[PDB]
Amino acid sequence: KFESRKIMVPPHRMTPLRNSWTKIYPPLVEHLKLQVRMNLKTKSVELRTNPKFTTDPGALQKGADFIKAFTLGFDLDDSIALLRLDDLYIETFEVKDVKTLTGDHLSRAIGRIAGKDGKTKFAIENATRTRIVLADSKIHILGGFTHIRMARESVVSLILGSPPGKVYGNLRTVASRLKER
Amino acid sequence: VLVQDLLHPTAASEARKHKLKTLVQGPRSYFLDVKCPGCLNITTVFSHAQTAVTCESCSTILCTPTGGKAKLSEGTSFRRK
Amino acid sequence: NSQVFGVARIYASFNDTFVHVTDLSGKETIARVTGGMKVKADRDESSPYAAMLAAQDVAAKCKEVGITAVHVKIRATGGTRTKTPGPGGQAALRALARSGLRIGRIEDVTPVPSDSTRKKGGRRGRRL
Amino acid sequence: VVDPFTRKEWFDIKAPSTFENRNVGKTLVNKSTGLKSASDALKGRVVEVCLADLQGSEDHSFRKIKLRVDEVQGKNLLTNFHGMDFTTDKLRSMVRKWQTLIEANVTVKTSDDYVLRIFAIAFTRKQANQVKRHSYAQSSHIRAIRKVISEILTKEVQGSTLAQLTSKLIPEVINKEIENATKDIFPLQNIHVRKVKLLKQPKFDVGALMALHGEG
RNA sequence: GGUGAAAUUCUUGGAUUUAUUGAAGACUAACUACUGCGAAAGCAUUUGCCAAGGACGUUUUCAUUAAUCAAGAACGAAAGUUAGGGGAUCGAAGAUGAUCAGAUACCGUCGUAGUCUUAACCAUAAACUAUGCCGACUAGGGAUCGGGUGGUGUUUUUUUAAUGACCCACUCGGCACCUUACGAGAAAUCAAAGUCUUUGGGUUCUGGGGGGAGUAUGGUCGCAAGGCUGAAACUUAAAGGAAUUG
Ligand SMILES: [Zn+2]
Repeated sequence: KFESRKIMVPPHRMTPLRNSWTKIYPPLVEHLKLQVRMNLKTKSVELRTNPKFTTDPGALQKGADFIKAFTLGFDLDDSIALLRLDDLYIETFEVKDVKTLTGDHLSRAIGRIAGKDGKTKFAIENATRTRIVLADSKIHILGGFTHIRMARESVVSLILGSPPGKVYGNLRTVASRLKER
Repeated sequence: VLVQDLLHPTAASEARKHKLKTLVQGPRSYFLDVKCPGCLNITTVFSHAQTAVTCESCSTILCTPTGGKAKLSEGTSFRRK
Repeated sequence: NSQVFGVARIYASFNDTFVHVTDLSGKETIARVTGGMKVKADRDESSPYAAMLAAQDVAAKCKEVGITAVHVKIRATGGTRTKTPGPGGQAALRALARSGLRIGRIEDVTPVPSDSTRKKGGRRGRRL
Repeated sequence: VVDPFTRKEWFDIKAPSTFENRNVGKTLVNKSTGLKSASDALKGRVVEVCLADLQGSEDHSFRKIKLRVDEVQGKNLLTNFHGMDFTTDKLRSMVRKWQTLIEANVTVKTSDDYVLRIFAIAFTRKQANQVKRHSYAQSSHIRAIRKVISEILTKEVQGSTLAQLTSKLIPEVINKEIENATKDIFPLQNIHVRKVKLLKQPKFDVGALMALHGEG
């Protein structure tokens, strides 16, 4: 009864993958105890489970979600926090999901989500205990369901054109009403 | 640079420049004396030819037009004169 | 080796999370449960908790009918909409894989258009 | 109040003999009562199964086959070929920035009066010494490659019926033929035929289907 | 279904969902880039037809035929007008709902014209590079697009000649990019916004403190909406821009 998940890796994420390879597979074979292989020819990562291992198909699901979360550009320790705690999820949506911006408007919306030196982005990074990743045009939010909903509302308000002062005030209000419970 | 002789440029730097942008502009083309194997006739063709020129002796082909120099046909003798 | 295979659609919308289990042919369904059937609050229908409860219920039902392994086809609402599965979909998938069913060939079948028709909101986006 | 799953019975669906593993799974249907037989409620179902479960190897993991159910006798329902598609993940992984996508399709007919629409795909590449970062192609190259691919696909389809076309498409010899033909024009990595689908069918002609089946 | 929460709506004639097939109109994702083309507006599926363009190459031909341009003329996004078609999506107007301190969450559903097209109108956009057009000179560097030249350079013919793809060097014409100040500027910044108090290459258009005012009136174009041209009386000591500091 061997069960396998075979998931691909984009090229720009494969060169950090092996660069962090020694930090990825040991817990997966020690704390979580699967078979993990890197088939470079098909550009994929393979996870296999067998009845010799621990009785946990959820461990295989967690490992698949671990690799799939890391391969989107996330950090390694945040992926570990995904691997241990079982409440964090990933949401993903494009800029054109909210409002069909084009040309320089999409670029300026990306710069509005990020902010100078990431500072604005760091704000939504802090007050919501989430993990925000900006791709070329799609954005990913990692965290609990209410937390990713809060981050989604904040970044949707950023896309539509609201200035960073209003989202700063709203973010401190939501953080105050969040940490009090 | 900034201390040199623009009147007598070196031949390598003179041949590296444009045909028009030379100190005295002149052509970079030449005329080829072509001997096709089918006969002994000699034909003076242009290097940058534009028409499929063909000599009157045995009348098959001499060259094919191309956007730069005309690409020659199969192996014929040609002298650069 | 003689394990009967079905296929499970996981529809992850922003208001509900459908879990559907059918046989290999797409007709002749076996068990369909939504997020609203397990939670009576009118606010937790799209929650991961309701998706987990629905996945547990449909796992019990599909174990009862006879099948024991399903290929998972997950999809969002798609089209001109978000076309990417939400956290209810991952919750239903994890709860299905947790309950001992053999899971293979997980594939996303979300409807992606070749630059189709317009979307609601009108030039200022869906104000959210 | 009625428990409808008790009156239903299971039937065993088996693949055509062209593939390696010709037993593909099970399906269930209601009991054949009056004025609604269990036969005619089954004669048109289309299943979709991955090619690996037909062939065993993991080199055919991205493809999948739609098989139409044609006949039924004694719990055994017999299928034929209806279409082939890639999975979405492989299609998304193939598309990469800083290279040129090429798509082509033709509609054609086999030896018998089948009608097929076939979609082939291709991408460009760099030949291991190219410092230039993208390697796009000019439009004349893309048009010539579309013409070559269309002519190869048409020639390789009308030369046989559907059986030898499936037997030629399983080991993907058409891709190597296209790579042989277009390597004098442009590099063209990652050549695949991304989709085939039936359009029109002739009369049923149960003899040909039972000639394709009937072994083992 | 729907929102922060509700309500309208559809449904035990089975809604939402899953599978097969058909019809309709619109649009061409991902490839998509500080890449291409076009006088600009603008232009992305394949194939065919028709004419058109630029750059390159030319020891072709005419020989000043040229640059800018009141008059006059072609085109000109979206919305809008007039008759026919088509009407899938979205949707001004309108219809209805809950309107709960706050909507930070001023929204929901249906839907008219419209969006699409044919035949005529209109001629405006932050129509922006907020930088007229033609010509000359002044600085380094790395990319990239189209053509051309050179390489007993690399690779695929099925035997290694040809062509294609790549690499290196040069050149012409492009879209651009990073640094700098011999210079310029109020400054942000500029290879032009330089070659300007050491002021003159050629030539069109425009402005002269702010309100009143794009207003009144006249003229003219347009079926209309409106467009083009366009004041004064009076009134005021400001108005404005560029950076630093909180
Ligand atoms: Zn000749």
